[PDB]
Amino acid sequence: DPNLWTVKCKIGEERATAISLMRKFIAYQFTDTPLQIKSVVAPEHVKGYIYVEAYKQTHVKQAIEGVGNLRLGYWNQQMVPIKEMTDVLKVVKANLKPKSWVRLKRGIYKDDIAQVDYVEPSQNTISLKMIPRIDYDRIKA
Amino acid sequence: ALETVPKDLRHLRACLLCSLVKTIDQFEYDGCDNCDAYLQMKGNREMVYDCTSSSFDGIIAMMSPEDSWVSKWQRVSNFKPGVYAVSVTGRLPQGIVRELKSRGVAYKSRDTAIKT
Ligand SMILES: [Zn+2]
Repeated sequence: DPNLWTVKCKIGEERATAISLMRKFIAYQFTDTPLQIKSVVAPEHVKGYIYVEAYKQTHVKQAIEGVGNLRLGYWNQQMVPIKEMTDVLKVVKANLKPKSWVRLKRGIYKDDIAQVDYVEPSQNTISLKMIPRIDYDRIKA
Repeated sequence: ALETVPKDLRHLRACLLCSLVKTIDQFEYDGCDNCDAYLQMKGNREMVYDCTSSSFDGIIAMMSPEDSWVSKWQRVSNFKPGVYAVSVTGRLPQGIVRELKSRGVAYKSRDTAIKT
């Protein structure tokens, strides 16, 4: 079975790296220097490095040449045991379902639990249930 | 191919049968490639929001399903190369899942993730 290798990357750039790698593979697949990589895993919970699937280290070493993003993680290629080939795909509870409880960060109701009512298919705004906390304009000027 | 690769990161959905992650423009224009005759997705937007759901996490660069352990674990070996996911939360209504079994299409839950 193929092996899964690890390569360092920048913090906050994981989907961009994935799409760039996909574009590079699609653009250099009918040439004399194809890429032998099988697949790359970029979990959402992790942020700071990405994974890559390949048999030998030379494959990914020669496959990440020229890219300016993976330059940092180029002089070291760590190998993980075979037991870690199934925990990476695990996800602990996406996270968008009506009639569920969610919390807020900005606004005035900071660090408070709320409840979802309706979701707009436009993916721009979403309703929310919460009890008001204002003073009803009696203390403020 | 260049038609399955996502164009813009913003506004991206994912299917529930084969977990095909692409951009909304491609879904409206091209639609589900691995399952089109049995889904009838090309040429409309309502069905896209009906079946596909944006509630999904995880991205994988599938390129050789025939020779890959991840494809075997996810049961996507008989699909075309593309950008898939590992956990798509959702369930089709009780009006489209019925005809899939009648036409010889096994409906399985791709939400491999655990709950609590
Ligand atoms: Zn699908």
